[PDB]
Amino acid sequence: QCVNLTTRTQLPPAYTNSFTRGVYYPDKVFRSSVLHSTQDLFLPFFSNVTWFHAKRFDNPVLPFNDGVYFASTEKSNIIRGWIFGTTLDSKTQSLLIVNNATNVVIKVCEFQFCNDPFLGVYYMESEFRVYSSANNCTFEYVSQPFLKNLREFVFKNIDGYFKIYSKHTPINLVRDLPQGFSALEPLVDLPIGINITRFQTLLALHRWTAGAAAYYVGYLQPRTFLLKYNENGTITDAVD
Repeated sequence: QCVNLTTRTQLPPAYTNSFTRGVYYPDKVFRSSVLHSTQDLFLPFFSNVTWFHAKRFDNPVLPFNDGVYFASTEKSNIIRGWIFGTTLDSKTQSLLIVNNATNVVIKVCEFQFCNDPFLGVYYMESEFRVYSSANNCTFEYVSQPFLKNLREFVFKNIDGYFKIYSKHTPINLVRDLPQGFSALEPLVDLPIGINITRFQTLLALHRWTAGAAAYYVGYLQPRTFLLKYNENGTITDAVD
């Protein structure tokens, strides 16, 4: 494997604005209609969130500062997972997430991630061009797959736990993030306990066309929000 495609493309990043997005439930306790102020990692409102597009490749190693907010429209299922890790090489085991068509597999091993990892599709035949070798590891998780049907993901690595929050929303807006407030709900809390400082997304490439999609990467920062809870427990509004 390990085919290289990034010849010279070094276009400057395009910044959209994360108007009011990426606000999850930062607890496992149900709350009625009450004003509760939480002090946790959150994506600041109206922050400059980078805009990457499926076309022009755009699979850079993105720093995992304190947690990232991953939003992708991808009206066709082209996004396949993420390869969070510190070095993405030997001597440092890294976290890998992929869902094929009906099941998600999460592996944390000493992978040999290629310089341009991706997943091939043939008519849907899945081929792995992510890693060349994968051995000497302990963690293995499988469940229902995580995935214009906008979907947002927030990953955070705290106290040795890898926490994933997701919320799938159908949108009709043309290109950018929607206007409505949406509350993300956690999927899993994997006790991975590794050091994570960078990550990279995985696409589905045809035989090398890059389809037509885009993903949004914003970084969490420590902030104190005021979550407005509804009667059913849904966070209908929040302020910085």
